[PDB]
Amino acid sequence: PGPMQTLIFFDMEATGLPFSQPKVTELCLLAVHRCALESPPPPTVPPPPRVVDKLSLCVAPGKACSPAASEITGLSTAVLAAHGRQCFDDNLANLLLAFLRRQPQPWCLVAHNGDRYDFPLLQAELAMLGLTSALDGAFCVDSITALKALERAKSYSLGSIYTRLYGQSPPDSHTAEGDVLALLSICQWRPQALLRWVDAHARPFGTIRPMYG
Amino acid sequence: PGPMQTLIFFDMEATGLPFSQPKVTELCLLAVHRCALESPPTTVPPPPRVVDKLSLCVAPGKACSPAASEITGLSTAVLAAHGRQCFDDNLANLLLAFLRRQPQPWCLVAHNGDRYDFPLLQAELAMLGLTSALDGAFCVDSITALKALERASSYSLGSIYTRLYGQSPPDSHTAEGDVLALLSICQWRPQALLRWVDAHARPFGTIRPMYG
DNA sequence: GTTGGCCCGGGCCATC
DNA sequence: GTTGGCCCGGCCATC
Repeated sequence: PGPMQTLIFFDMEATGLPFSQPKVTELCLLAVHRCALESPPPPTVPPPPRVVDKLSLCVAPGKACSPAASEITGLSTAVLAAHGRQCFDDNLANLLLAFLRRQPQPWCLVAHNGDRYDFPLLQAELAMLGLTSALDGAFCVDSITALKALERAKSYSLGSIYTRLYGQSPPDSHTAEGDVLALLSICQWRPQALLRWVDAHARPFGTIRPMYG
Repeated sequence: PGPMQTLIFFDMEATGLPFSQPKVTELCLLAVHRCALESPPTTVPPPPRVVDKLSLCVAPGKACSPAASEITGLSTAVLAAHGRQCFDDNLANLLLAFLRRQPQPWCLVAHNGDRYDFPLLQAELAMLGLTSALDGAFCVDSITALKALERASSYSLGSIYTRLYGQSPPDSHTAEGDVLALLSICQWRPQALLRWVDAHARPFGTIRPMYG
């Protein structure tokens, strides 16, 4: 496995915490080519690359959001149904894959605390559709682990890292797209160091076990 | 047809003006359920909380004209540096699957769409042999719409935006920036726009391709 | 850097 | 509203 050709920054919102077997309510993928981070007065926050692919979607979960999640995310099952949202079905999996197929391979998903939430949860959704092997060619990285390594070479939530790095809070927190753009900014802090950490720790996604599947 | 259930605001960037047989370099679709326009929430309007957004860069067959690169900040060598792929079958299936997530009838909204975004998109699909893919959708030129809304009450995207809101829109001359600025404008009188679009939603299949 | 509809033959303008 | 893991018995971190 060589250098990752595309970094796909990734975040989801869901009906609750892992023990509740949550269902996806919102997702965002932002695919960035390696050269945007290998060869990017100066601003405090790095400007996102001009050439990006972005996909943001709301998802009808099969059940009610927990009250705490509705409060944090601004999404509820009833409102999603009012906007006619469809559930996490086969067409959505085909959509995700068609988006990824626009990106040079190898792919590396990047998600904040991904190993405990975003990655198992996506794998659960795909597993329930029998598409457990649809992302087997992909790689993934947890940006909390990466940022710990980069910083040491204290809270590590997305908000705390952003503010510690950039001295201000990111806009539109606790949305899938807002948290993805914030994550992009954090990873653009020392982009070279991050690319070398990703290349050395890119984990096959097929080894991510479903959260509840 | 009845009430359009989904307005998909739409902009593309490309290599040049219509005379040069331009090729798409960037596109953005932003689908908004009509209920986000009929009963909005409680000075630019905030976008709806619930939206679907697709934004992509495309490798064109040819070079970008010098002015188009200046305006858009895209060039054909740079798109190749980012390993962008051409307008192909997969991309056509991408757009169709994204539209499948939206309730029908669909209506595309595009600024000066009757003369650029719509025929350019139709031409790309026609070179792929896919000239009937998006024909179940409707389309509406927001210049025609906004002219009538101010009539009963320059028409470039920037001039409209500054007239209603007073400041310049951010990220102008990108596909997403243009779409987001278009959304904000269409949220000025969302009630009257919905009635307008419903009264003048035109089948996408009545649009002839820009070339080929 | 254009030119095909829109305003009101022809000049203006809007997409990139 | 917190489980399950980590930074080095406490206390986060994704919703």
